[PDB]
Amino acid sequence: MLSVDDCFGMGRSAYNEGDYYHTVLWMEQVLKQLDAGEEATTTKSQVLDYLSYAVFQLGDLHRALELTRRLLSLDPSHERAGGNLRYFEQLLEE
Repeated sequence: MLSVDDCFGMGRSAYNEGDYYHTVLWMEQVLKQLDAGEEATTTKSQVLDYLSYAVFQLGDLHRALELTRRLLSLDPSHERAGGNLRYFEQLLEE
C-alpha cells in the first residue's frame, strides 16, 4: 500500500524512537518491494544498515551477521559495518 520510500521513512522513524521491532517490520517490507523491482530512491544498503542493527537489538544474532555481511558487499567503504562484521565473526563463527 505504501511506497518503498514511505515504508523506509516509517522504518527510520521507528528506529529513532528506539522501536526495533517495528523497524524490522518496515525494513523487511522495503526489502520485499525493492526485490519486486519497485522503483525507489532508497537503496538496499541503506535498508540493511537499519535492519541489521534492529535485528541485533532483538537478539537474532546470525541474522544480524548475515545482514551485516550483505551490507558490506553493497557498501564496502562502510567503516562501521566493517567493524561490525569483524565483531560478529569473532563472536559467533570461531
